Amino acid sequence: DYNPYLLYLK
Amino acid sequence: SIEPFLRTTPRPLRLPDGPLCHQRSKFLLMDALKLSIEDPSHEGEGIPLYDAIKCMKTFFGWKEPNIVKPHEKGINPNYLMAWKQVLAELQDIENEEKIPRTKNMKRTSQLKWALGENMAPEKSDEPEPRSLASWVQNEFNKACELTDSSWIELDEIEHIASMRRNYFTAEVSHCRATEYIMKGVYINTALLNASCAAMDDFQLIPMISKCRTKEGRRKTNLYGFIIKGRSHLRNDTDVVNFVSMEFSLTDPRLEPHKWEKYCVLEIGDMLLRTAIGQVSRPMFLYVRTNGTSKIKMKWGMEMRRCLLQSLQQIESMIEAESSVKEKDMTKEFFENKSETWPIGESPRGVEEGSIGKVCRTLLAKSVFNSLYASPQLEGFSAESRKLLLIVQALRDNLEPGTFDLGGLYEAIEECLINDPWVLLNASWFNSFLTHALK
Repeated sequence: DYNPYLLYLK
Repeated sequence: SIEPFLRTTPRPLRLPDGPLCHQRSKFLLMDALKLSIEDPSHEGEGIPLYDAIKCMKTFFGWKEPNIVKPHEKGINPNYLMAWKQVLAELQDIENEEKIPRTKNMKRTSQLKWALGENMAPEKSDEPEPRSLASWVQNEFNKACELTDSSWIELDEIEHIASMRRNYFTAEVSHCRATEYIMKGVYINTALLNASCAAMDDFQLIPMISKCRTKEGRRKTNLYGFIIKGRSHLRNDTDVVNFVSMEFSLTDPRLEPHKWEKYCVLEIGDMLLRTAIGQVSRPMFLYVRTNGTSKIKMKWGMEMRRCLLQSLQQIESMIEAESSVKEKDMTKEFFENKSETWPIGESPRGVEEGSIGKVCRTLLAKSVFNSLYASPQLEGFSAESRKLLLIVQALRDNLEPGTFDLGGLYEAIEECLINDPWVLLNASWFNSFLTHALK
């Protein structure tokens, strides 16, 4: 599943 | 620092319980089906109704239409009669030497019911809470994926910027979200122009897009038809009602909650390839009444903005890592494909992805913000940003002020009622939160 909020982890 | 047991750990957002949410897009997304023709060389844009008829003749399995999934809150024979009237009026168009640029339909009892009665010449709200259905994530995933076709056209014929736009464009030109932009631009252009030019008439509007095959050859696509209702649009908030009639191979019985607003007709037999070989499968027509406004149609005509706005977000990401390494990483990011980003998840945990997957995910998010635009989204976006900043600061061991966290959660959770897109964004935030403060 794509989840753009996960970019904030990097 | 205060004792660790006194430090406040942000809790998950609470999503409301209720019946599974239903599709509320202005047109079909993953479920659409295209009947397509290969454009003549140097064609341009044809007459929409002429292209529509040509596209329909590429399908060899038309049959007598029947209702197979009633609209619970509708007069289902009126939907079936509306479709038969569209076919009868296309036949009348076919019987004339000259195909017109626009078509006004007969205002029959079925269309008056679906669209409304005559009026003298002038001198979203659904309140109940709904639960998040799996189809929203599934739609988003499909939007992030690549198509066989290119949706962005080249132009008439600074190293960094040029190289960035070209790298980004190469990554999103075939992206399903880019199909949704061009589909949205075309249909909102046709509906707004008809809304302004033929205010009293029920106009038959083909739903059309254009793309280029892998072979660089031009295709015209037909998704179905819209019938425009009465459209005296004085202010930019005034509603034009329309009837949408959309081809699909999706069996509506799999996800009844998704299709609550629709009547589904079976209109044809499609020969399909499967591992075992050839099979006959039904072609469906998804029919619903819907509505839009001048301001929403203007936004739809502007959907190419999503490409600039998502490029902006990629540019910023290349800017930050170009500062640290003091060497602009543009080529290496798109070329190396060795650097990864946290872009997906499964029960197994976070999934790392190429810059291409990041380009397509951010485009898809911008495009879904436009397709499912709502006041609740604007509120959720503003308030959720404030919480994300607190979570980032906590993750970095910075001790941000938490005394007003209670009022922030109230303002976010106020936005979580029944919107499928806002509810997915809230679920996404929760997943990030579990990973952020592990």
